[PDB]
Amino acid sequence: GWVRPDLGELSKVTKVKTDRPLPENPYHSRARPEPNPEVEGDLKPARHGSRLFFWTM
Amino acid sequence: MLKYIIPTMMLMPLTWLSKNSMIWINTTLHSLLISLTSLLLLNQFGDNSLNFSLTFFSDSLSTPLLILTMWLLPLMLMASQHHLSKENLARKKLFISMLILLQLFLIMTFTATELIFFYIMFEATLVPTLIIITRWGNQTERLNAGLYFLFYTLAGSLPLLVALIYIQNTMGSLNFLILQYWVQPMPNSWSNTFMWLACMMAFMVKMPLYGLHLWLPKAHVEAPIAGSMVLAAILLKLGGYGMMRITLLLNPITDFMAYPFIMLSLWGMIMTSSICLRQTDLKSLIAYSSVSHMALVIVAILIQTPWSYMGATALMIAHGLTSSMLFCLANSNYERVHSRTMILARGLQTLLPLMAAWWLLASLTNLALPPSINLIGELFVVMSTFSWSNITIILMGLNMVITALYSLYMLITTQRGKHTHHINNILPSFTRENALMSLHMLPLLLLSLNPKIILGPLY
Ligand SMILES: CCCCCCCCCCCCCCCCCC(=O)OC[C@H](COP(=O)([O-])OC[C@H](O)COP(=O)([O-])OC[C@H](COC(=O)CCCCCCCCCCCCCCCCC)OC(=O)CCCCCCCCCCCCCCCCC)OC(=O)CCCCCCCCCCCCCCCCC
Ligand SMILES: CCCCCCCCCCCCCCCCCC(=O)OC[C@H](COP(=O)([O-])OC[C@H](O)COP(=O)([O-])OC[C@H](COC(=O)CCCCCCCCCCCCCCCCC)OC(=O)CCCCCCCCCCCCCCCCC)OC(=O)CCCCCCCCCCCCCCCCC
Ligand SMILES: CCCCCCCCCCCCCCCCCC(=O)OC[C@H](COP(=O)([O-])OCC[N+](C)(C)C)OC(=O)CCCCCCCCCCCCCCCCC
Repeated sequence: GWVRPDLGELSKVTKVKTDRPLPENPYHSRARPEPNPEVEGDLKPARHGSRLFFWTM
Repeated sequence: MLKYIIPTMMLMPLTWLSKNSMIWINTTLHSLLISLTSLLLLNQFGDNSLNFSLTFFSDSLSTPLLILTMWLLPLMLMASQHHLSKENLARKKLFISMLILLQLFLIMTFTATELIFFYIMFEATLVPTLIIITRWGNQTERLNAGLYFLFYTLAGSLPLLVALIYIQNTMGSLNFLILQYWVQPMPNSWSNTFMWLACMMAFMVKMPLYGLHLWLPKAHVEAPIAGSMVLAAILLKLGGYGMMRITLLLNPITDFMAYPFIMLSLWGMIMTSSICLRQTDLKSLIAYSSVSHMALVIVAILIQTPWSYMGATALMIAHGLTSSMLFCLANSNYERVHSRTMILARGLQTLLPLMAAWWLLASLTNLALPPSINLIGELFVVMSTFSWSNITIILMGLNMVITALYSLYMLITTQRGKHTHHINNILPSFTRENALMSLHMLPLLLLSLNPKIILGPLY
């Protein structure tokens, strides 16, 4: 009583019901480094300008 | 300071938009008006300097140098208009533009609050001076002269730049007003030794120090007359001004770093004055006398007492007026005989008596006749160096012998004796020439009435 599969059927992506748990860390990765702090706050003008040796702006 | 900078810049459209017959008259008139305006800088206080802005200030050191600088431009125009009479009109305007540009760089060299802006104006003065010497100097040697003047300066001044930027990284500022209160003592080390040399050797070249002086009897001799006037009267004093500002930061290491240079100056004024006894070129004699006079200013700044700084700034102003007048007198004889050989045209008092009186007064101020400000500066430096070490009076007093001897020899050779027979083109003195001599000599003698304005910040 076995029916041979049609062209296209064995290449389908199927769904599988398993009782084993999903691997939470399959790459066995350690903790990622903490990122650098982002920029935040309002952008105020430079205090007394460029401060390049004698320029006042 | 911008009430002086903007009219000095407005002299540029004034010279370039003037009618062709009016370019000496207009620039002379309005530079005299700027020079009259320069007396508002005499709002000086006993405690505070006159501090205009973040960029500019003027104490009692910079103020007489500014007044002398702004005064020297009309006198340079008067001195230069005769020998540039046959010049192309655009080259004549370019010459006047170089003088105006040099005044502009000088007046904000002396008022620069911050030391790297002082450096940039200080080195910016090189370019118009180099152009004036190499373009309007008379002889071949001007080209070689323009190299020496360029390369003794920069080889001294490029280590200064680095040194100043180091102070910028160490103190956080190069404001002289901030550095008056944040100056830290400079201890004995090799790092501070080469710090001292980098801070001092550019100004040692500008003074000039003896042994570093070789650019001057080429640069002042081969220059045209306005070039020699500004070189002897103002640009030597950039070194003394810069030392008086920079030695704030160099204590206490100066107390033994000054010892070689003081020797080089104390013996050097014996040498160069002696050199003036055997000079055949009159303009070279005046140049070597400038080296000898600036040796005293070097000693006075290095021993750094109140009397020595007062004597050094008085001697800088007095030498500016006297050496500029002496170059103008030598030029008035050069524009008749077309040779700078001093033994050539003799007996000129028989031919030119009022100009001989100007020669007499300029010689008397050169040998520091009291009560001239020449003698005030000379004498105050001698007092302070006697307090430094009592033996220096020997090298001081012997100098005052030789200074008298070359001053009158110059006066005896050119003015006295028998006139040269074959020279018959000795024209009577023009009104421009006597005017130039009087505009040197009358302010110089009037400053003896009130010398406190040329005694500097610690009068
Ligand atoms: C209500 C709405 C309307 C309001 C209107 C208000 C205004 C009304 C009047 C309109 C005109 C305003 C003009 C601008 C304001 C004044 C700016 C000024 O003078 O700054 C002082 C500035 C700093 O002085 P301050 O006392 O501290 O500040 C006073 C103010 O607060 C200065 O203010 P500040 O603190 O904000 O200044 C900012 C900063 C202040 O400066 C700094 O922070 C210090 C650094 C400055 C630069 C230093 C460079 C050093 C190396 C190069 C040297 C150049 C060679 C010299 C010139 C050669 C000849 C061309 O300036 C800069 O960074 C700009 C660079 C310098 C340019 C100045 C403006 C020039 C405009 C006209 C140009 C014409 C040719 C000028 C000559 C060319 C060279 C500049 O002075 C200098 O540095 C000395 C040089 C003088 C500058 C030029 C003077 C401008 C007027 C010239 C007219 C005549 C021209 C003659 C013909 C052409 C020449 C042959
Ligand atoms: C604020 C107001 C001030 C008012 C008072 C004035 C203060 C002094 C300012 C300067 C004065 C110099 C002007 C004359 C000399 C230059 C021109 C010349 O040679 O003309 C000859 C000519 C007459 O001769 P000439 O027969 O026709 O022809 C001459 C021959 O070719 C042949 O000529 P020569 O060789 O036979 O004759 C030249 C003769 C030659 O004699 C000498 O060379 C010997 C002089 C040295 C030994 C004697 C004096 C020693 C020191 C004592 C004096 C000072 C202290 C006195 C106080 C008591 C003690 C502490 O010199 C004199 O006789 C001049 C007398 C005054 C000499 C001053 C010292 C010069 C020596 C070197 C520097 C010494 C230290 C500085 C002293 C500064 C004092 C303020 O004179 C005039 O035409 C004079 C023109 C007008 C002069 C105006 C003077 C002031 C100008 C300032 C304008 C702005 C303020 C307004 C005040 C105006 C007041 C009227
Ligand atoms: C006109 C002709 C003669 C011109 C003479 C000009 C000055 C002569 C001395 C210049 C030395 C070099 C610049 C020094 C700047 C000082 C800045 C500073 O902080 O120094 C301390 C610093 C100290 O380093 P630091 O400050 O980074 O270290 C931190 C501080 N400690 C030391 C406590 C750890 O000195 C140096 O780094 C080196 C100084 C000596 C440099 C030697 C190389 C140059 C030799 C001289 C060349 C002179 C011109 C040659 C050409 C002649 C003509 C063709």
